Amino acid sequence: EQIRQAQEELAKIATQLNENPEEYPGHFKALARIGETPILAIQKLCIVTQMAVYKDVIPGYRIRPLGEKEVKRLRTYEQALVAGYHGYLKTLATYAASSIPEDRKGEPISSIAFTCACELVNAVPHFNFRGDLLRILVKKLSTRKIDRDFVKCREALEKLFQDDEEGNASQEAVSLLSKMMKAREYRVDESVLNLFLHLRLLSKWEFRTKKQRKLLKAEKEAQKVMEQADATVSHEERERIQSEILKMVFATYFRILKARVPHLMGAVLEGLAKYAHLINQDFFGDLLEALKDLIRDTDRDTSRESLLCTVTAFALLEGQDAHNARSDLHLDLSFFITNLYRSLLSLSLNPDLELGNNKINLQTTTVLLLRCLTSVLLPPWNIRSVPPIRLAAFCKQLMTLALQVPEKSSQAILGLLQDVVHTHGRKVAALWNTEERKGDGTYKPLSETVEGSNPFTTTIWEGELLRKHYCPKVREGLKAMEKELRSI
Amino acid sequence: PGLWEERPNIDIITAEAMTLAHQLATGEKTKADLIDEGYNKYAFKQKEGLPDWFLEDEAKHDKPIKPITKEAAQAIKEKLRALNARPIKKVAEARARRKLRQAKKLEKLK
Amino acid sequence: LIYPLVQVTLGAMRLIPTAIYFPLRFHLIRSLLRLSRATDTYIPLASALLEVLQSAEMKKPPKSSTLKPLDFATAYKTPKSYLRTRVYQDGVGEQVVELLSEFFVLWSRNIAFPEFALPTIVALKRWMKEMRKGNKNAKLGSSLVVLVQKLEMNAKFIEERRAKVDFAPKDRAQVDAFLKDLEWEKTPLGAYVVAQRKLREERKRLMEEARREEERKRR
Amino acid sequence: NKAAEMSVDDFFKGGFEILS
Amino acid sequence: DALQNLLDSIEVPEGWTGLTDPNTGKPLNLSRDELELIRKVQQGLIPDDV
RNA sequence: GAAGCCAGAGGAAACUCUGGUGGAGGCUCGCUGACGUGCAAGAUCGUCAAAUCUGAGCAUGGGGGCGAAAG
Repeated sequence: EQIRQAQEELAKIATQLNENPEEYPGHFKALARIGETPILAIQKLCIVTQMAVYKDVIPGYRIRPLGEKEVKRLRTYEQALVAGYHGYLKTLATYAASSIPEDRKGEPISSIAFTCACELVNAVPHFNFRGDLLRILVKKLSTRKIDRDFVKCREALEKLFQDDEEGNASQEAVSLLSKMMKAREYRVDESVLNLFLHLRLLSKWEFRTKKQRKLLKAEKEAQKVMEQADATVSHEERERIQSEILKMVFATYFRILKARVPHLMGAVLEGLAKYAHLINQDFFGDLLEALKDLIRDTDRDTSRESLLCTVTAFALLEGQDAHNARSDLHLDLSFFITNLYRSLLSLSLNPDLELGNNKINLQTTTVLLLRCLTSVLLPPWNIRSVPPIRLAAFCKQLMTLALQVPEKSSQAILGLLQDVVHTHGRKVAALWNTEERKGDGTYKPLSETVEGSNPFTTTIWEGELLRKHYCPKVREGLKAMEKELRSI
Repeated sequence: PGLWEERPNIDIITAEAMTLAHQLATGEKTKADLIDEGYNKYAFKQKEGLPDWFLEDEAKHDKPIKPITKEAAQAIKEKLRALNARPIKKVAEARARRKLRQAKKLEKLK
Repeated sequence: LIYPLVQVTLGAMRLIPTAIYFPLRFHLIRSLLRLSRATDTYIPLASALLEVLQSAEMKKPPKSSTLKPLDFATAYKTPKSYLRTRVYQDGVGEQVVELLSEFFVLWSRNIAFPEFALPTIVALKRWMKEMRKGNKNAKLGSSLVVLVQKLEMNAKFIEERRAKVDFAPKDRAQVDAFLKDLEWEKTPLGAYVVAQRKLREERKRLMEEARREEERKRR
Repeated sequence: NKAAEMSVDDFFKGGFEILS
Repeated sequence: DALQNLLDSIEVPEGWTGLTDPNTGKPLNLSRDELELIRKVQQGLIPDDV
């Protein structure tokens, strides 16, 4: 039919453009004209064929507008190519913005256009009108309606972020995403924020005549000096692009934090924990007191926010560079430790503990609590330097919490104390041997400070209740913990 | 199978401009004084009909000289400082490099 | 087989925690507590009780009405009339006071009672300060203040009689022989709970024989 | 070790131990 | 707010000067008209209107 | 004295062994300190010099502290 006639036309066009590109300059316009037809089958076919032809003809460089025989051949061919590519992008925009719903005969033109756009992003980022291409991608990743096309465009942007080695495409994509989120007032679905996490820039004797030999020598020295200059300018340009992208990313993170979007704080804190070592130093301190201010605002849902910020601070300080910076930078986590200590009881009586590769963005408050307690009691660095008073106070309060929390959370806490006693031992054995109980002072449960509560003046009595707890799992947890206590 | 987008932004990146900004911010000279000093010999000079070579020749040889203040210079440097200018890793490795330089100096002295 | 059985009861009250469905939660918590008393198994329920306390109905000032006290032996749901009524507020406060009473008298001798109760005391004191910074229900206020005082007294009592017990981790004869020789009326919380058992009984036969006279008068 | 094995987010599903 | 200070450090305000107002402890900023006047003084094209 | 090449004896092949050809080697012969990392009360790993000889011609780098370098 007309469909087969169109297929023959497109086949001729594509074959001619693959074989001899220069000799055929107007067949881009021929594709546009044949795609102008109003029947859906030929529109799908022409869009796919245009995808293929631009994919295999776009050069590895951009071209300048001429403005103002072989040379004129190339100029005409390149001008036709860019005009055609602009036309293809406009048509892709219109079809992608066109209404998806139709009668069911396969993938609609909307999904086909989205696939074409994703392939263009993945294949030709360097070429012109990357702005229009990425604008279509962002207009799709700005709707809060998870779809197959939505996940395709997320995958395309993630692939671009993890494959960009120069940085300009990544910069422009980040700028578009940032402006989109600011315009939508941060009503996005946290996937566009995880894209920032996925960013990569933030991580045979051929005879030669006498004449030829001297030339190839000359271009040898020329390419040597060019490689040197190229390396230096590449370093400088990468640094500048990284600076700009970091500026935009941290700006959007800080604005989301200041707006307190309930469903994005985890992702924002993960990004902060990931990139605070790549941002400056006084700014690292500023983020520490920013987390302090978030804790205080939550003090004046809320429990999860406070635990998220505590995990963020502890991970930030658990980074290697921050750990070596500690003394010089005055990075003290005493506030976070005391806040966790004072909030343990409220979290223990909270009824929503279990109402739920990431290291910060964790969906369950008890998981957050184990991350906090692991960072405090069992830090990766200076594990044999932890204050015994801190260890004992947290052990006592954690036994009380294990008494007063749901079964699986209790089993988690009990295993954490099992590991704590295995690791430290003699520092806390006095908490179970009553004849080593200290006699200087009385235990103060409702204390404001960990040291204020004298932890070595009390004994762990919670076993006589947790042993008759109804959960066999927590029962063998106590059995193993007491076994380690006896095998010290 | 089956073959949200909807006035100029003045930015001071220049030491002389930030010096005048400081002078306006402080009660040193006022708005009326700025207009009065703006009617100087450089005022009423054409720019619209002129070729680029002529304009650049004047731009390179006709910049009025004004004192710069250390405060304005520091403010410009702070504003144009990169966000990744002083990472912990780079500060630590610069300190390590200077410590190595001192150790090598001592060994040469030995 | 108690474990599976409990799991289901926890899930049953956690399916939806709504003030409409408080009575069902109260009934299943009573079931769990009576199971705990007959067996020797610990059932965490202070979380559920503190939830119903820091739920919506028991904080905002109530609404004036004139209805009949809900019979918390025949309810699966609460009528739309009882949404903000002082009658409903008093009924739920009395039920909470009761359930806490049986819980904390039911575990009134374990050598870790203060370690088991202290979170409940601090939560109740926080709620009391919040509501006297709420409603105006002085009846519930006084009932909870006397409850928390008696809980603190029982915890202290455990302090003095446990201060002289040896509990090395390889020798626990004294803690295994701690308090078998004392009965559930000597403890201050035992006296508390038996006294309000007597008070609950007097109110119950009050209402029962009373409704009998109204029935006879109507007849 | 064991603490990490429980701090895995997949350990708090809520499956009843009668569907073994 | 610490977050607001962080935003300011990332993207400095338009009228940022690095000084502190003696009248009020907050940092002092240039207004739209003041920035326009600084522009006019620096370029010289139209020092005064009309 | 290794790659590589040649014969033969076993192994389905891959390979093992013997007898050889081959003459590449950061291989031999003639007459330590300074540091860095350490995650404890010091273990370990890494970096820095000792740089074919010689006649006649020729060029360059030099101090300190500050700073991320640019300066």
